[PDB]
Amino acid sequence: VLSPADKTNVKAAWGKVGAHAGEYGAEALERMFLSFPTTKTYFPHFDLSHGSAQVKGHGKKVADALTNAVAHVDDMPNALSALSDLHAHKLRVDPVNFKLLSHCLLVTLAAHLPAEFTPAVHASLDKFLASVSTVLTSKYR
Amino acid sequence: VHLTPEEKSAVTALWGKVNVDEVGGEALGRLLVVYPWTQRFFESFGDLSTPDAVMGNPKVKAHGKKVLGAFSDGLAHLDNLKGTFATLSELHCDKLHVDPENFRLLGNVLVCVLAHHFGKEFTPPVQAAYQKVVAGVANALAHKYH
Amino acid sequence: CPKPPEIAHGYVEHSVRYQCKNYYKLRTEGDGVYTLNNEKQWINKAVGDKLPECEAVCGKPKNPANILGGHLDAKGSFPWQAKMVSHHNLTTGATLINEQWLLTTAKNLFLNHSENATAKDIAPTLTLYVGKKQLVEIEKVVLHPNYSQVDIGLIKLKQKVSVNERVMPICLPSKDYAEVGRVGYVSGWGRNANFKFTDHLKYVMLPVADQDQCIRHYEGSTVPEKKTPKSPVGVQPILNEHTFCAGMSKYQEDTCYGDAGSAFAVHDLEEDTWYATGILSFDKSCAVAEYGVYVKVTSIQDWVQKTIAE
Amino acid sequence: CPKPPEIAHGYVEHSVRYQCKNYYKLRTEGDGVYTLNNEKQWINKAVGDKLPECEA
Amino acid sequence: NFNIDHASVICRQLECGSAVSFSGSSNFGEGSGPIWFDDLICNGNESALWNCKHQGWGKHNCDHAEDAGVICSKGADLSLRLVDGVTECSGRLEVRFQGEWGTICDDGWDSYDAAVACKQLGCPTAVTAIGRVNASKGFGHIWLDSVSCQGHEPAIWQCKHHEWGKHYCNHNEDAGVTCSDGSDLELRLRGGGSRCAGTVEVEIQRLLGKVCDRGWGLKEADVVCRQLGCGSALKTSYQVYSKIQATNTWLFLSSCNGNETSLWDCKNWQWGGLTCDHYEEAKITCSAH
Amino acid sequence: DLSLRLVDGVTECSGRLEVRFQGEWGTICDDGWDSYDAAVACKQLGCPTAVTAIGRVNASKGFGHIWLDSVSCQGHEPAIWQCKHHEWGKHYCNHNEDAGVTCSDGSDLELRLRGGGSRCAGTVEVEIQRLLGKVCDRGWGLKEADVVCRQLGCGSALKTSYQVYSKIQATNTWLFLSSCNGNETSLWDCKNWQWGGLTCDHYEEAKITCSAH
Ligand code: HEM
Ligand code: HEM
Ligand SMILES: *[C@@H]1O[C@H](CO)[C@@H](O)[C@H](O)[C@H]1NC(C)=O
Ligand SMILES: *[C@@H]1O[C@H](CO)[C@@H](O)[C@H](O)[C@H]1NC(C)=O
Ligand SMILES: *[C@@H]1O[C@H](CO)[C@@H](O)[C@H](O)[C@H]1NC(C)=O
Ligand SMILES: *[C@@H]1O[C@H](CO)[C@@H](O)[C@H](O)[C@H]1NC(C)=O
Ligand SMILES: [Ca+2]
Ligand SMILES: [Ca+2]
Ligand SMILES: [Ca+2]
Ligand SMILES: [Ca+2]
Repeated sequence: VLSPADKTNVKAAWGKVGAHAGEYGAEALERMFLSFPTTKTYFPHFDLSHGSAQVKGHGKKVADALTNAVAHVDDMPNALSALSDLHAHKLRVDPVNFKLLSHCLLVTLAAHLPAEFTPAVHASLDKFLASVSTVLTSKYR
Repeated sequence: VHLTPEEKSAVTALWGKVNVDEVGGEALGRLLVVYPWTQRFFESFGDLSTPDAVMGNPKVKAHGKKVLGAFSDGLAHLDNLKGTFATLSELHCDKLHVDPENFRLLGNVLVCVLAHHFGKEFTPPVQAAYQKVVAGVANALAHKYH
Repeated sequence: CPKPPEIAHGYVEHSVRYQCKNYYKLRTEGDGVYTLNNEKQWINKAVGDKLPECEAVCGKPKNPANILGGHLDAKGSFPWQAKMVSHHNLTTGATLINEQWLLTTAKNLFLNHSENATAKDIAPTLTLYVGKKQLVEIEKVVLHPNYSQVDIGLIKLKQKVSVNERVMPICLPSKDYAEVGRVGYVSGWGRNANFKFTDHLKYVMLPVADQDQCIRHYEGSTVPEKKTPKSPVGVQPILNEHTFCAGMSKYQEDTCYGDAGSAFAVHDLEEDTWYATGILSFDKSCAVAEYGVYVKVTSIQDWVQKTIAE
Repeated sequence: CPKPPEIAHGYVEHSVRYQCKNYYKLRTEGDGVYTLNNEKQWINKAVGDKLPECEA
Repeated sequence: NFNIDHASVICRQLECGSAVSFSGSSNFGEGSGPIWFDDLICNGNESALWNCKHQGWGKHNCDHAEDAGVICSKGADLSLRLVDGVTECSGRLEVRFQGEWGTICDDGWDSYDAAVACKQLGCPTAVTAIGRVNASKGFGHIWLDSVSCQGHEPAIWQCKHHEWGKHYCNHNEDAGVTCSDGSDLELRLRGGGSRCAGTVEVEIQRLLGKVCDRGWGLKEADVVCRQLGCGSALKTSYQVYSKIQATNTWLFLSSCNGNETSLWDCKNWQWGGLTCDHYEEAKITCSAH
Repeated sequence: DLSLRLVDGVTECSGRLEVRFQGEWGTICDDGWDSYDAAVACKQLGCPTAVTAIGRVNASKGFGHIWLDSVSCQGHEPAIWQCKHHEWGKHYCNHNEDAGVTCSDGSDLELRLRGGGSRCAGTVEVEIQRLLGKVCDRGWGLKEADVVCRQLGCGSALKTSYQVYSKIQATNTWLFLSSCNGNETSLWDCKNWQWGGLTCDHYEEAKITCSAH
């Protein structure tokens, strides 16, 4: 339920992230792996060692998808149509894991960029990530 | 038992740097604006409609001191957590009826608040120990429920 | 029977009263006074040979009331909710209509099955948990004749369930309570704000909403030619004249996954009885969309009665 | 006396009424409908503890 | 609408004592006669139910089988006692509820609660501990749990008890009390070169034990070192000159400010009733060694 | 009409599956394939089911709609179309991965070691239906490696590395398997072993030196 004032903060806050989005996504992926060990079961062949290239590579594509979603904030389900099918129909990722990644991503943004995370921005960026998780998991069964 | 000695040292170390006066008000103010269904329980604290009023309300800040101190008291001994929070858990279960999830949500917000206040020092292994601490406290305050 | 005390110059003929146990309601035409006769079988004048029946009470919980958030159900104010667990531990709710029958949605019974799976495949695996934790074994799973237009399915239990203080059926209304502004209570067994299935029953009041802005929010327009799929969650709800939409609460609370089959119960203050006005069908809105789709009970009241009779 | 027929989920409050002996008339003002109680002694509301008796 | 505080006002009118709880349907006895109050709710501030608010005056909505009844604590056969201790003022507490003897859960037990129990039993309350001594875990229903008392009360029944028969706590832990006059308590250091260095050995009512190392530190060590009259504390270890014996009872310390005159004045020190296998015996080496 | 046929295989008893339904041909996605399902498939083909493998033999991906996806069979079934399948004509797999069916009479399968000084030690090589092949070393461990040594009668297995002597010819079709208990005698006794259909750039040919070298 992103209000027009809520989307303005999301676009502005994501803009201040800049080119460091790919590294932020990679750090969040690594942060969630060690903090929630059960999450590693969904990555069978990926190397889970700290600083791995695949983790860095995966973080870049995850942040790429989110940055695409911000530019298409009005129409999210179409911009995330391919990812929704892969995450729900192929890998059958449980929806509980998405709230873990969203929390870890917010922590990474808050720690690395503390000055811009006013409480107004925190709520707006939280609602944006909740919208992404629901879209991806809306066809889980 | 629950935590390795190296993990325990870092958790106790960071808790020294904290500003108890302001951290408690910060986390409570964030939960009341991010998840706006907890404003029902805090109607005794006055106006809470707008985020600045939530942050600037003296009552939530004072209640933040109580929440933070109880967290520090819980950190005194982990195995006692069942007995440490038994007195408080009854209040949150029979009088206010606070759902156990809100304990898990407040703890998660606390991790974000601590990360915001500290920065790079919130090393991913450090937050992993903190989440294990938070999960136990949320379970301990909910184990009274039956 | 106990021997009556002896009296001087009198022969005794017996006439006993019949009363149903509490939490049940007596169903008989006569007073229930049963008179002993020469044939030794007790008879009431109006009831004749048939024994009076003790049926369940509708929608009269011992503790009356005042998911993402909501209020914890601590007093057991919703004794008609029943959890249903599928193969993969994908729990789901289900309401209790009659003493032996439950009500849910069709898509709840298609989990891990094909869209045309027969009733015989679904039956062995559905695990109902009505009451506190009382497991119940089912016998039949009836779907709607049009499962593509009304997501409703009836479940028959092997034997009747005792009506305790934590188990009570809620029967169907005689009129329609789906008028905009009618605030109703929804109990849920589904995901919470962390998307993990709730271990405690929660509930929240949701108001009914105008069914034009609900369709325009989902299907783009009320004109069939200009309808386009623009559901903000990526899944199109099943919308037709047998549905009504309920928005969020005051504190921005709604229903996420796993809450299908729950009852949109409204409190009829004049009669002090809880009536089921709608059954949650599209629960995937969570906090992204602004309207949840509920199947109207009145539209399926005729069909439900026919199935129960058989 | 034979037990009254049982009803599902229902309780039966036993009660017996005294019919006056032939050639006699009930002296007591009560009709004589005794009802079984938890204390095993049947009681009519009008006659109370005193048992009904029929006179010529 | 019958309430626990509502039942408290009721039993106060009989002037017998406090009530265990509010009860409904009058399970003990069948009602008789007309009734004047229906769905009665009371705040508890009022001295009597007559000053308490009544939903209806001169009428009752509940039938005689549904009308409530009152069970009172003084009427119940409740009597506190101590079982299996070093003396009659030490051991595991017992509460006789409904004719069945049960223990008290450890959770919520405080020094204030121990002070009330010692006053109730009858032997001096000069020094009170919150642990059971030399006793084994009992069998039965744990009638009391999370007993939170202010301390200045005549009996623990009047004290705010959570619920009669909750039994949530495990039966391994049971609340105990140590009522001492203050003369039997003694502390000594053994197994070292001098009296000021060694392993902390306690002797309460002629029972010898040790001190657990759960919260033992330098700050808590100054209290012991000062108490023995051997200056302050330097090191937590010592050099072994002889072998101390083996003891089974352990003293557990919560926290100390560091300025206390004696170890007995530290708040909430538990004597016995618990085992710390992972932790070792607490040692100390005073500066006057 | 239903008709499942093997194509692009070495023989008629092994090849990539091709299923016609409604009158249109297609291939099955490899996801959900099990050795028991392939055993049921061989019953439809009529080929002997003494040894059955889930691999696809040197066959291309082709071009066609994936009619059946996530087919789950346990073996005691008349045909695989009786087993439950995820949707009909709806798929989300990659087009390259096709379900493979290999039916073996039991005599064609042979195991040999080449490139070493003795017959007991060398690069593991598998010959199935006169098709030359190697073994990818994903699951490869010492305890499954004893089966290869035991099958050849060359005692136990000591180490995976072996001393090169002569070069070995390169092959395209590759075999790999999850794991082996070690209680068995033949490699074919290991269950759910795939024979072709994928390549290993991360992983290389498995080698062994047995004790009887
Ligand atoms: C906002 C949340 C998420 C976003 C934006 C996201 C995005 C992506 C992207 C861009 C890919 C790459 C797909 C490709 O390269 O073809 C991917 C793959 C994947 N996703 Fe996520 N993801 C999210 C959450 C999750 C979570 C929480 C999990 C597991 C707990 C998960 C499981 C996976 C896995 C295992 C892959 C690997 C697929 C492969 O290697 O082929 N996703 N995701
Ligand atoms: C998660 C760990 C929590 C801790 C350690 C904690 C601690 C405390 C403490 C010590 C008090 C006592 C204050 C007093 O007696 O004056 C209190 C009061 C209260 N807490 Fe919590 N709290 C927690 C979570 C929550 C949450 C998430 C809520 C959400 C609404 C909540 C709602 C309340 C309320 C309404 C009161 C007021 C009680 C009253 O007015 O009588 N608590 N809290
Ligand atoms: C408590 O000590 C006494 C002697 O003081 C002893 O008789 C008794 O057995 C002890 N209780 C136990 C070991 O449970
Ligand atoms: C000891 O210090 C504490 C604070 O640590 C203080 O409350 C207490 O009054 C002090 N006692 C004395 C006797 O100075
Ligand atoms: C697979 O091998 C067989 C047998 O040699 C051959 O007939 C067929 O053409 C081969 N297919 C490809 C694609 O090489
Ligand atoms: C497989 O190994 C197990 C022990 O892991 C053994 O009990 C069993 O007999 C073996 N099966 C065979 C040799 O067929
Ligand atoms: Ca305890
Ligand atoms: Ca207490
Ligand atoms: Ca595959
Ligand atoms: Ca299968």
